[PDB]
Amino acid sequence: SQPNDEVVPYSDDECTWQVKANDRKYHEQPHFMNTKFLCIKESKYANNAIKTYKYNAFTFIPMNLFEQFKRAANLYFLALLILQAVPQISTLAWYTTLVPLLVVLGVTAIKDLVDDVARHKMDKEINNRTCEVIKDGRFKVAKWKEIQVGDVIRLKKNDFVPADILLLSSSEPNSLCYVETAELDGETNLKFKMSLEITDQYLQREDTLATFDGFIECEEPNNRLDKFTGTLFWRNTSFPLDADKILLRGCVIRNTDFCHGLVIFAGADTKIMKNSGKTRFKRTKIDYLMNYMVYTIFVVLILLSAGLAIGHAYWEAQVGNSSWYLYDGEDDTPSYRGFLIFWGYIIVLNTMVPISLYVSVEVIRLGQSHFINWDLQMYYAEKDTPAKARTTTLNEQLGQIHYIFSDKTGTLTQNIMTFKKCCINGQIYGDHRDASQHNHNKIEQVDFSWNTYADGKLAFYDHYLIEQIQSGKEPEVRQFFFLLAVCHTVMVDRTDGQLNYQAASPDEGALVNAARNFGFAFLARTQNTITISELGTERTYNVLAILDFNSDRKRMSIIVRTPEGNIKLYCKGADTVIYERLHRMNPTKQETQDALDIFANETLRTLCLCYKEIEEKEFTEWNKKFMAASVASTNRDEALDKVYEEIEKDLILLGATAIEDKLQDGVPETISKLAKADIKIWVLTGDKKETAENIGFACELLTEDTTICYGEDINSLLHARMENQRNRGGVYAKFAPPVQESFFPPGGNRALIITGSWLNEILLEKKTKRNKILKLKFPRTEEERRMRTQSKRRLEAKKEQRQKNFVDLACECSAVICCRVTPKQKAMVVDLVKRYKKAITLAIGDGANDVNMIKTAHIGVGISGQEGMQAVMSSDYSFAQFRYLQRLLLVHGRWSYIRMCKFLRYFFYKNFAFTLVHFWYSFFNGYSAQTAYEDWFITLYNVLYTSLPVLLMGLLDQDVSDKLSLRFPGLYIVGQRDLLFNYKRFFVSLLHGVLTSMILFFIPLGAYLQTVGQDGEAPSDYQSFAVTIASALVITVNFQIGLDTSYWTFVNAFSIFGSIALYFGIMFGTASNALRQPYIWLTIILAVAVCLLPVVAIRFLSMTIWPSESDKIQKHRKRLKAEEQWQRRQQVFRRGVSTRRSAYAFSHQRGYADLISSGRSI
Amino acid sequence: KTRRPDNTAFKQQRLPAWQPILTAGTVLPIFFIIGLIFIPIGIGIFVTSNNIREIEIDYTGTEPSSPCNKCLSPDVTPCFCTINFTLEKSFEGNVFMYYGLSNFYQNHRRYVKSRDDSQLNGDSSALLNPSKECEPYRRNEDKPIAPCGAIANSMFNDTLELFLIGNDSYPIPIALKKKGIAWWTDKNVKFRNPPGGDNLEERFKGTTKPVNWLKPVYMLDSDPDNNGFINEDFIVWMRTAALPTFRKLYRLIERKSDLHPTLPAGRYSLNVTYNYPVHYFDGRKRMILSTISWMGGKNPFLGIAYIAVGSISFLLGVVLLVINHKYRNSS
Ligand SMILES: *[C@@H]1O[C@H](CO)[C@@H](O[C@@H]2O[C@H](CO)[C@@H](O[C@H]3O[C@H](CO)[C@@H](O)[C@H](O)[C@@H]3O)[C@H](O)[C@H]2NC(C)=O)[C@H](O)[C@H]1NC(C)=O
Ligand SMILES: *[C@@H]1O[C@H](CO)[C@@H](O[C@@H]2O[C@H](CO)[C@@H](O)[C@H](O)[C@H]2NC(C)=O)[C@H](O)[C@H]1NC(C)=O
Ligand SMILES: *[C@@H]1O[C@H](CO)[C@@H](O)[C@H](O)[C@H]1NC(C)=O
Ligand SMILES: *[C@@H]1O[C@H](CO)[C@@H](O)[C@H](O)[C@H]1NC(C)=O
Ligand SMILES: [Mg+2]
Repeated sequence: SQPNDEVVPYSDDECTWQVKANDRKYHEQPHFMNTKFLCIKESKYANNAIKTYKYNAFTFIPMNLFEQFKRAANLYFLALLILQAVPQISTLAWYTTLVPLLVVLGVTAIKDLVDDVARHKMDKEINNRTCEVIKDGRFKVAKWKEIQVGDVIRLKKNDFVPADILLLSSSEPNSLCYVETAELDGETNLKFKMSLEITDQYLQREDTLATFDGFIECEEPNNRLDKFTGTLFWRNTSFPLDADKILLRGCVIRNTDFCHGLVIFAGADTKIMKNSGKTRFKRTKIDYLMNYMVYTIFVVLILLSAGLAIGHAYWEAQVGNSSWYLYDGEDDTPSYRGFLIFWGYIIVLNTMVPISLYVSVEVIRLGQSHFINWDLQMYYAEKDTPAKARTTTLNEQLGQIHYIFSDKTGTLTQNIMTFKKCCINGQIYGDHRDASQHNHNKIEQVDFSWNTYADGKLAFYDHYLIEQIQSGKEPEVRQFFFLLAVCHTVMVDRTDGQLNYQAASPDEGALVNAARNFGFAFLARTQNTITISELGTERTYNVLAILDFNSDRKRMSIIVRTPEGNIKLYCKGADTVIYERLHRMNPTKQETQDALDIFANETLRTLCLCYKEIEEKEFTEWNKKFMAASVASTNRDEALDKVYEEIEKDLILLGATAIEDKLQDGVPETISKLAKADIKIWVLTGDKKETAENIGFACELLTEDTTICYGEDINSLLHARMENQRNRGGVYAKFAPPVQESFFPPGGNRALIITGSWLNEILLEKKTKRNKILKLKFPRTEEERRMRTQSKRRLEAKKEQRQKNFVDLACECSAVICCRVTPKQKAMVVDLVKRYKKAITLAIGDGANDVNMIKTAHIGVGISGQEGMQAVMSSDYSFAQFRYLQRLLLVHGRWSYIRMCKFLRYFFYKNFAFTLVHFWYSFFNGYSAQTAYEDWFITLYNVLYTSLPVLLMGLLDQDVSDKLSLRFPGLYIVGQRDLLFNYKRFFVSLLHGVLTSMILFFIPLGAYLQTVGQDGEAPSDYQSFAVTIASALVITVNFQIGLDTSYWTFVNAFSIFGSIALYFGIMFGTASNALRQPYIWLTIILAVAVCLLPVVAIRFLSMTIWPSESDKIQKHRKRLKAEEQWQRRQQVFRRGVSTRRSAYAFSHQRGYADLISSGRSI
Repeated sequence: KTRRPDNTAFKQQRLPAWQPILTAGTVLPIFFIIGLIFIPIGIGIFVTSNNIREIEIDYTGTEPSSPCNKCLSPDVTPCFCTINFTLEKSFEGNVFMYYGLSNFYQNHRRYVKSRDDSQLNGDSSALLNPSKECEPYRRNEDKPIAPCGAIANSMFNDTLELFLIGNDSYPIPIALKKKGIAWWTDKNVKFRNPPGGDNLEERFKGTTKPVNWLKPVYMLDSDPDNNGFINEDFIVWMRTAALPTFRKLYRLIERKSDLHPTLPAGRYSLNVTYNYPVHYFDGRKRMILSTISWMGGKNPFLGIAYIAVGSISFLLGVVLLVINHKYRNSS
C-alpha cells in the first residue's frame, strides 16, 4: 500500500441520522433534542443558517471586556482605580478617575462593533439566495435560512447547491446531473452524479414529489467528502446509497436544466463546513511587545516608589519631627509615614503609560485601515470591487510577513485554456506569421470568414496554416485536425441551429473548439455514430469502440469506420507513453520531439497525436476479445486494460498540440518582487500533480536549472539522516552532528513537488488499522509496572523530530509546491512553519477549502469578485486580484510598521520626560511626593498640549513615495528582522527620557538657587518654578516631534505650532508675571537647547557613518533612471540540454463512457 | 460592490508636503550660529552680574562667638542682639533689603496645601467656617481662626533695624519703606479684606487669633489701607518658596534727588529683635542688601552655563566637520 499520489487522502484525518422524507415535526420530538441549563434548548438537527460574526445580542459585553482586558495596560489602569478609592491615601475628590477609564473602554468597544456589523451584513447576502422548496403542495420560493433537514428542493442550471442533497430526479436522460467542484477541491473538470435506479423512474414529477415517505439511516457529519455509507428505506427491501448520489454545498450545477433532491445535512452539519473550524482571536506581534513594556514600566514604578518611601522615613525621623512648622495633629510613627507615602508615590508617578495610549493607538489603526479600502489603485474596474479591509486591528503585521501560502485554482489562474499552437509533421504553426503572403505585413488576427460555424472566438495569427488547409495540397494536415474532433467525449446541445459544446473537461473543450474554427465541426453523436462536417461536406462515421481515458493510462482512443468501409484507430495522449507504442519507421519521430522541447520550454501543456490502420482481420479477433471482457464481475476494470493495449503497437505520429493556462494580469511579476523582498512563497493546491507543475513553471517559481526533487525522493533523503548518523548505521562516529551543511550541496534553486499522500508519509501522520493493539488501557492487558506500553508511546520522539527535520529542509528549497492535499492538510502545513522557526505567515486564497488555512495564518486574505465568496467571509483583508499583493505589503504594509514604531518610540519619551520630574524634585522637599507642576497642567498635558502632533504623524508620515517604494522592494526587510523597534530600542527611549527630565529640572534649579528678579515683582516662588519647567517641557517635546516627522504636510505643521500656541494662549496671577522677565526666558531657551542639540548631533552622526538603506534612496531621489523590465526571461535554448521534461497535463476523469452504454443523448 | 473611491489627495495618501533631509549644510551651520550667540550672551550676564554689590550677615547665633548667641533659649523680655557690618564699597541707585532662611521646607506637601483661599478672598460666608484642609489650625475654643492654615501660623516675625554710625552719639535711623513689596495682583486681586464697613474690628467679629501669633490680624499694621488680609508683609510670606533655601523681600531703601550714595560708605549696625526660632531644625537666618540692574540680580549660574554650552556646541561643529568631510563620498 504505497502512497497513491492521485487520491487526496481524505482519510487519516450508519448511526441513525433518520432524515425521514418530509415530516417537518418528526425531528422535533424530545428524544432527539439536547437540553441545556436554562429554558433555551437546541436540537440535534441544525438549521441551515451561517454565522460568522462574534457578538450576537447580549454576549457582547462579557466577551468584549474579556478581550479588552487581554492588554496589560487595562489592568494597570484598573488597579489604580481601586488604589485611588481607598480614603486614607486618596489625594482626590469625588470620583473623576473612573469616567476617563470608562470612555477609553467605550471607544475600543464601539470600534470593535462597527467592524462586527459589516461582518453581520455579509452573512445576509448568503442566507437570502432563494432556492425553491416544496412547502405542502407545489414548489415555492424560500430563502436558504429557512431550509431544514428533510425537504424536497428544486435547483436550476448554473445555481449553487444550498445543502447536502441526495439527488433523486432530474431533467437529463436516466436522471444524472453534472457538477463542478472548483470551490471544494480545486479541480476544474466536471463530475457526473447518477441518481438511484428506483427514484428516477417513479418520482420524476412535482405532483408525486409532494408524496414521499422516504427514510435514511446515513452516517454522522464527519468532514469526509467521499464516503457517505448509508441506506434509503423507501419501502419493502430498501436500497443502498453512496457518494455517487450526494451533492455537497459549495458545488455548482452545470450542463443540466433542473434537478430534485432530499436534504440530508444542513448548515454546520455539511461536509464542507466541518473542514473549516476553530476561529481564534488574532493579535499582532507588536501587541505582545506593548505587553512586555508595561510589565517593565510597572516593575520600575514599584522600585522608585519604594526607594522614595524609604527616604521619607529616614527624613521624617531626622529633620521631620524636629521641624515645628510641619505640625500635624496625628501621631503616626515615622515608619508608618513611609508606608503611607509609598502609595502616594504610585498615584503621582503613574502618568507614565497614561490612559491616552489605547485611544491614540486605535485611532491610528482605524485611519490606516481606511487607506486600504479608499485606495484607488487596488480597485478592480471590471467587477467593481473596492478591496475592503475587514479587521482594522492587524495593520502593523502586514509589514512583518515572512512566508506566503497561496492556493492555485481561482487565485493564481483564471480558468481559461485557449489552444495556442500545434506541430504538424515537424514544423510548428502559429509563431507570428510563419507565412509567405502576409508575412512582413501586419500581424493582424486571421479572419475565419470562410467557416460557417466560426463564431469568431479563437485568437490566431498564422496565415500559412489556414491557407494550407484551404488548398489541401498537404494531405497530412487535415488528418491532424480531423482527429481533434473525433477523440473526445464532448456533448453537443443545439437550441436552434447554433451549436454549443458541453465538454466535461477544460482541456478538451479547448481542442474541440479549436477544430471547429478550422472546419471539421462536430455536429452530433447518437450512440454509435459521430457526424462531422469538415469543410462543408458532412460525413457520418460509426464508432466501434472507445478506449477511454484513465489516471494511469494517460491516453484516450477511438476506433471508427469511415463511410467507405475503412476501420482505423485514432489516439491521443502523453508524450512519454505514445513513444513506447509507435512504429519503428516514422521519419518525424525526432522533429516532433524537438517541438515538444520548445513547447515545454515555454509554459505550455502538451499532447501527442497518432493513429494506426486496424487492417481488417486482427480487429475481429480483438473485437471478440473486447466484447468478451467488456462484461465481467471483478476483472472488468483491470482485465479490460489487458485488452485496451492489445491494439496499441505500430502507431505513426502526426504531431503535437499545446494548450495554455492563462494565469492573471500580472502574477509572475508580482512573485518576482515579493521574492526580492525576501519572502518565501509556498503553493498549496488541491489540483493534480501535473497541473501544479505547469503553473509552477508559468509563474516563474521554478524555472530552468532547478532540480525538482519529487516526493518519493525526499523520504529517502530523510531516512539517510535519521536511520543513520544518530547512534547507529554501521560504524559509529561518536559525533552524529545534524548540522553537516544543509541536507544539500551548495547550488540553490532546488524546488520541491510533494503530493498530499507523500506529505502524510514524510510527517509520520496516518491512521493505522484496528489490529495493532490488543484491548483498551486497563491493568489486565498492561501490568501495573508504570504502564510500560499503552502509556509509553515514543511517537512524540520521532514525530516532533521528523516535523522539525522537514521544515528545516524546506528552508532552502526556493520553491515548494504541495498538491492533492486535504483542506486541513493545508492548515497543518501553515502550522509547522509558525511553530518551528517562528515566522509571521500570510495565506491568500478563494473557495471553501481555503477557509481552514486562512483562519490559521497570522493574516488571511481572500480573493473576492467571483460568485463563490466563502473564503472572503473568514478573511482579514479582501481585494480582487493576486497582483494587488504588492501594494498591501510594500506600501500599506511597510508604511504601517514605520508609523507604529515611531508612535511608540515617541510616546514613551514624552511621558518619561514629564512624569519623572517629580522624581528629581523629591530630593528637595523631603521626599514628600509633591508635584513639580501645577494641577491644571497635569490633567491637560497628554490631552491638549501633546496629543495631536503624534496622531497626525502616525497617520501621514511616509518614508519614501509609493512610486519608488515598489521599485526598491528591499526596503521591506527593515520591518521583518525587527530592526526599527524592539526591546533593545525601547530601553533607549527611556534613557532618552531620564536625561531630558534631568536637564529640564536641574537647569531651572540652578537658576533658582540664586536670584532671578529684584523689583518685588520677582518670581522666585513655587508658582513660577512650576511654570518655568512646564513651559520648557511643552516646547521641548513638541520639537522632538518635529525632528521625527520626515513628511511635513500642512496640517502636520499647523498641529505643532498650534500646540505650543494653545499652551501660551490658554495660560495668559503667576502666568502673566513670570513669563514677563528676561531671566525666565533664558532658563527656558538654555534648557531647550541643551536637551535638543545633542539629539541632532546623533542623528547626523548616525546618518553619515551607518546610513540605512532608506537614506541612500532619498539622497539619489533626483539622480536615477527609469525601468520597464520583466518581459518573459527569454531563454531560447541551452547548451547543457539535460531537462527533457515532459509538459504533459490533462484534466479529465475516468468512466465517461456513458456514451457506449445507453447513448445519453435524448 | 461599493463603486470606486474618490480621488481626493487626502484619501490617496498624496497630500502636498515638504520632505526635509539632514544634509551637510543644514545641521553643520546651526552648531556655529548658536556658538556665536551663546558666548556673547554668556559674558554679558557674567559681567553685569559681577557689578551688583551684595552683603549677607547670617545673624543666627549658633556659634558662641556671635553676639546673638544670648537668645537661643530665652526666658525674658524680647531680646535685642546687635551686629556690626561694614560697607567697604558704596551702594548707589535703589537698594533692596531681603531676609533669608535655610532648611525651611515651605514646599512640603503637608504644608503647602494648608491654607484656605476662599477666606483670604474676602468671602463673607466661609470666613466663619474654615475648610478642613487646615485641620491642625482650623478651629480654636469654639471660634474659627481668621488667617487659617499652617502657612499663616509660622509667619516670620523678626524685626530688623539698620543704623548708620557715621558719628557716635548719633546713630542715624536710616529710612525704610514697608509698602510696595508685594505682587501687584496679590494686593489688589487675590487678597481682599472682608466686605464690611470701615472698622476692621467689626469685619472680624467672632473670629479668633492664630495660635502662634501675638496680636490679631486686624492690627498687624497701623496703616488703615495696609491692614488685615491685605497686609504686604503677610502677603510676601504667604507666597511660598520653591526650594528650601530662599529669600523674601522686607523693605525698600529709597534714594534722594541729590546724587548721593543711598547707603554711604562707612560702618553700620543691625539691631535685631530675635523672635523666630529656627535653630531647632538646623535653620539659618540672614539679612541681605542688594542693588539693582537692568538685567536682573547677581545670578552667575546662567553666565557660566552659556559659556559652557556655547563652547561645547562650538566644539561639536568642528568634530562634525572633520567627520562629514572624511566620511562623505566614501564608506
Ligand atoms: C514669633 O513667631 C514664633 C513662631 O514659633 C512664636 O513662637 C511661638 O509663640 C507661641 C506663643 O503664643 C507659643 O505657643 C505656645 O507656647 C507655650 C509654651 O511657652 C504653650 O504652653 C502655649 O500653649 C502656647 O500656645 C509657641 O510655642 C512658640 N513657638 C515655639 C516654636 O516655641 C513667637 O511667639 C512669635 N513672636 C511674636 C509674635 O512676637
Ligand atoms: C513627634 O512625634 C511625637 C510622637 O510620635 C508626637 O507626639 C504626639 O503628638 C500627638 C498630637 O496631638 C499627641 O496626641 C500625642 O500625645 C503625642 N505623643 C507624645 C509621646 O508626645 C509629636 O506631635 C511629633 N511632633 C513634634 C514633637 O513636633
Ligand atoms: C536698638 O538699639 C538700642 C540702642 O542702640 C538698644 O536698646 C537695642 O539694641 C535696640 N532697641 C530696640 C528697642 O529695638
Ligand atoms: C558694634 O558697634 C557699636 C557702635 O555703634 C559698638 O558700641 C559696639 O561695641 C560694637 N559691638 C561689636 C560686637 O562689635
Ligand atoms: Mg481555489
